[PDB]
Amino acid sequence: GAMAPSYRVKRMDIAKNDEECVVNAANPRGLPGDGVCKAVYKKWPESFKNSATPVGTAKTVMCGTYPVIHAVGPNFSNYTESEGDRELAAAYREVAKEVTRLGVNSVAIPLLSTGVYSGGKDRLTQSLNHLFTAMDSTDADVVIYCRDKEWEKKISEAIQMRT
Ligand SMILES: CC1=NN(c2ccccc2)C(=O)C1
Ligand SMILES: [Cl-]
Ligand SMILES: [Cl-]
Repeated sequence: GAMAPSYRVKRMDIAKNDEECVVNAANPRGLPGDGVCKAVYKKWPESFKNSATPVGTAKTVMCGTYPVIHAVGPNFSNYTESEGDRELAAAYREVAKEVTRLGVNSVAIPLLSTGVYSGGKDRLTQSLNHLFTAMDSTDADVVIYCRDKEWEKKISEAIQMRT
């Protein structure tokens, strides 16, 4: 574990992370996809060998020795708010089991089911709170990646408000 496990947020491409593993915002089919998934595909394409996995699950594939945890959040265009909420919580719980299993001291993570899978709604608080519920029991350093200046500020405020 990390000596003093922490949460941090950075506004930059998760493909440039400084952590021991990365969480992909994957599609269920293991396709290159869009947004974070496409950035992950360019940096670690070898990790998309047999990465297909159902909604609400995570599947780790090694790129060399670097673990890529493919986490499948729901696309809120297809799910009810209720069922989508359940699957989004579940995907983060599966990320926490994989981070623990791998024995990493740090993990790079995006906010699942924001952007293209958001169903046109602001889900920063919903996705971040499910991330916290899953990762709070882990002792890895968690570095949350985002691309929007206002989301960076709101994620930073949410981390500090619990400290
Ligand atoms: C920046 C981001 N804005 N959003 C977003 C999406 C729909 C409505 C409002 C906000 C994201 O998912 C990431
Ligand atoms: Cl960047
Ligand atoms: Cl963002």
